[PDB]
This record gives sequence, structure tokens and C-alpha cells, in this order.
Amino acid sequence: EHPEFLKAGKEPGLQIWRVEKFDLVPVPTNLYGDFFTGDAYVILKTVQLRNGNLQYDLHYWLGNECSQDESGAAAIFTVQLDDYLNGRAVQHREVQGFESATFLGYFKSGLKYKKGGVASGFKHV
Amino acid sequence: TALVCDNGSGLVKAGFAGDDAPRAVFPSIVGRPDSYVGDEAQSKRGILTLKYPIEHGIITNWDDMEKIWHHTFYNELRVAPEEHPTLLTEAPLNPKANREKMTQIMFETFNVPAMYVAIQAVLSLYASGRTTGIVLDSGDGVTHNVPIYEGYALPHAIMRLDLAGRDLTDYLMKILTERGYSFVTTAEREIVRDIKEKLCYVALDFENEMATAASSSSLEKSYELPDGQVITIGNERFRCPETLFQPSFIGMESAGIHETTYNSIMKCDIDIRKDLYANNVMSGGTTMYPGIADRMQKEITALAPSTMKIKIIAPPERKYSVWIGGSILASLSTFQQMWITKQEYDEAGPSIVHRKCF
Ligand SMILES: Nc1ncnc2c1ncn2[C@@H]1O[C@H](COP(=O)(O)OP(=O)(O)OP(=O)(O)O)[C@@H](O)[C@H]1O
Ligand SMILES: [Ca+2]
Ligand SMILES: [Ca+2]
Ligand SMILES: [Ca+2]
Repeated sequence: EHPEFLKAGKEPGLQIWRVEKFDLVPVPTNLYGDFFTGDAYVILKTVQLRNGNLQYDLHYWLGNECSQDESGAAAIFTVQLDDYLNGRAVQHREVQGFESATFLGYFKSGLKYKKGGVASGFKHV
Repeated sequence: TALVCDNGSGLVKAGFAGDDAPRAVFPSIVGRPDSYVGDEAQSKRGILTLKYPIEHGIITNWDDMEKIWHHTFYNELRVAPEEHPTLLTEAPLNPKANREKMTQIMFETFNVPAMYVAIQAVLSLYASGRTTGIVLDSGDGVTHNVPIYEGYALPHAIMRLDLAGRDLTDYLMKILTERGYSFVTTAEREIVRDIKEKLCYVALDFENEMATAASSSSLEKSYELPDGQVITIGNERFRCPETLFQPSFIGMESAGIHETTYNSIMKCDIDIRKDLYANNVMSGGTTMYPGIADRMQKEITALAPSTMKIKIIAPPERKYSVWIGGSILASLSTFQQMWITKQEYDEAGPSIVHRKCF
């Protein structure tokens, strides 16, 4: 029922969202591959299966300086998206500087890092 | 704003969803001569009978638990519970009837508009930014190993060890008395708990440390008592938490936490074991001992195939990991429809919790 869940994995391709203050916000398609190191992202790769179905790989990417609420949310969103896709996604934790070969493979001009990002959603006690 | 309450055997951790920490942390104790809760119950213990409504992570006294919850809402958080969706936590393998009871009380006694119950160990894994791993959760009353894959615990592989903080406090009391001091009374128990939390650590190699302790004074520490007297603690510093690895120290035939962790992993599907070894997450107050992570890394390495990638994760905030995971979960835009509502409870009754809350 979340707008972005409805849009997730409808066709082959790559979808990227950024965790922004406890919400999943779509990343502009022109900005794909440029990751803020202070933020966390959810990445869904959808592949056409010969069987007509779609193959799903969910990757949650964690920037070196992302806050606990962002890394926590990215993980939970991953579980929820996977559940939404009837459990059929394979889940991958991707840490800045240690990303898997297949994840790095998604970005044809190579992925790049940039310092900064959106502020934490947490209220400080 | 939603509320998050994490009820343990020894401590209640409560607060507001979206906060980075619980605003209320207090002893899970109810005293009766018409009732006192927490710290105020402890200070007046000479004139009342104290009871712990939660034993080994499981609620066993529902009358007293209601008082804990009432005190949490009104005295600690100062909220009208009827205004706030409330997330509660539960132990691994919490009986079905207990889950239903929890639900019944929240809607029927406190009249919350919405509620949810989550497994404590799963919330801690989420707090570490993980969907797959094995949690070692050790508090005041109980220790669990909980393997989790793609967001969900594997019930068949969960291990329970009835040895935690309380036993370690009592043991440190015994070995300090054996050293030459006398820690025996309920007031002396509270002092020893502070020594435990301040001076104890886990030795990387226990026998080597026992040799260093007997030949030198380099491992000795001084502690000032409330009366002003200064005492010296030696090998007791590391002998106390060694009990976690060698439960025979208190006359228990159970395997140590390193062996239960291995055993838990080995009960899981062979295809996920690598992910488990690489994601050992520690949570709870009893995992706070300096050196515990380094020792677990060493012990699991000795148990596993030599080529296995092993990683122990011990966040500084792991006393409150369960609570923080709950705070994050309840704050998510996607969590809004996941709550059990008052309407849904009225339609379906308490059994709704088994369908809405894994
Ligand atoms: N720095 C520390 N070092 C060692 N032990 C600690 C430290 N801080 C707290 N503890 C111990 O941790 C215990 C409380 O932790 P926690 O709140 O996780 O338990 P709980 O949730 O009440 O109990 P359980 O999870 O067993 O039901 C107490 O026994 C306390 O003495
Ligand atoms: Ca950020
Ligand atoms: Ca899946
Ligand atoms: Ca606990």
C-alpha cells in the first residue's frame, strides 16, 4: 500500500531508493550510481526470467557515515519489500568499500562515492 | 507518536518511537505492603514484599505486570496510553497464551488505539542494520541464541540458557567473600552489581590470566565503597564473566555461550551457516563486559572449520539495542498498516496477534 511498493519490480531493470527520515524515497534515475556516504539506500534489480516470471535481488547499501536509524530502516524496508514480493527476493547487505561483484556490476560507468547526505530521522535524547 | 516498551526480567526500557534512546529505564519490580514499582519499591523493601513479574524473559505474574505497565505510562512516560499506539517486545519462544494475554490487557485495560508485539532478538539485529545473523541476547534473567534469516527467527534452532546477569552478580558476591571480604546482604548485592558493571572483563585466555594474576598485581583494581572503605579486586574481575563460557563455575552442567552459539548455527540449514558465522550480533546488558567480543571471536574460530569467515558484532549501545530496533520499526512510513488496531481486536479478539505479529 506504500506508493513505492506498488512500483517495485514491475519490469526488468534497476530501482534505487534512499532512506530519508524513516521513509523510502525514489532516487532520480539520472543520479543512479552516485552514493552519499552519509546515507543508506535500497536497491532492487529485476531480471526477466525465461519462465515469464521476474527474478529479484534486493541490496541494502550502507554508507560509512550513515546513522543507525538509516541502516536499521534500510534493513527493515528490505525485509518488507521481500515479503511484499512473496518472499522471492534474495537479500544482500552491501557495505561501502566491500560491495559484492554483482552489485558493482549494476552500474555500467562504475559506482562513485560522495561525502554528505540527508539528516538523521532520530530525535536525540 | 507511538510508544516502545521493552520489558525484561531485571529492567524495563520504555520511550517514544523516533527517539534514539529509551527515556525511562527502571527495575522490573513490584512491591506490596497499596503498591510500589521500581526504585521506590527497592528503597522501601523493608516494609513490603517484592516480586519480579518477569522470570527468564517470560511474564508469569499478570497482576504485577499490569502495575509495571501502569507505572510506565503514568509515572515514567507521563502519557495517556489511550492516545498512543504501543509496541511491546517479547522473549524468543514466548507461549501463545502469553502473547494473547499481552494483547488483551493493552486493548481492554489500557485502551490503546493500536498495538504490536516484536521478538527482542530480531529488533536487535535490525538495530545493527542486518536482516540475517545470529543474536546472542543476554540480560539479567536469561541468555538466548537466536538465528535469523531474511528478517525472521528460526524457532527450531533457538537456544536458551538460564544463566545471566543476576547469577553473575551472585557469583561475584561469593568469590569476593572467599577473597576475604563479606558481601552477603541485599544492600551488599547492589554494591557488587556496580563492581561487576565497572571492573569486570572477559579474559582472552583464562588460564594465562589466572597465571598473571597470581604472579603480579598488574590486574588489580581499587573500588571505593559507599561508607568510604577501599577494597582491592584481583582475578575476580575476569573470573566472574568467565562463568558465561564455563557454567560449571556455578555448578551448571550447561554448555557455555560459545558452544550454544555453535550448536544453534549447526541446527540451521547448511546453506545459511556462512551468513550466520559472519554476523554474530551481541545484545543485552550481560554482553557489556570488555573483551567479550574478542573472546567469542577466538572461541567460535576454534569450533568452526579453519576457513570460515567469523565476525562478532558488539555495538556500544547494545544495552538498548532491542529498544532502539523497536523505535526504528515503529517510526517507518510502512509500519502504519502493520499495527493491530482496536477495531481489528474488537472483530477478531486476542488471537489476531498470531496473524499480525510473527
Ligand atoms: N557494563 C556492564 N557490564 C556487565 N553487566 C552489565 C553492564 N551493564 C548492565 N549489566 C547487567 O545487565 C543486566 C540487565 O541487562 P538487560 O536490561 O539487557 O536485561 P533484562 O532485559 O532486564 O533481562 P532479560 O533480557 O534477561 O529478561 C543486569 O544484570 C546488569 O547488571
Ligand atoms: Ca544520513
Ligand atoms: Ca526472500
Ligand atoms: Ca531483555
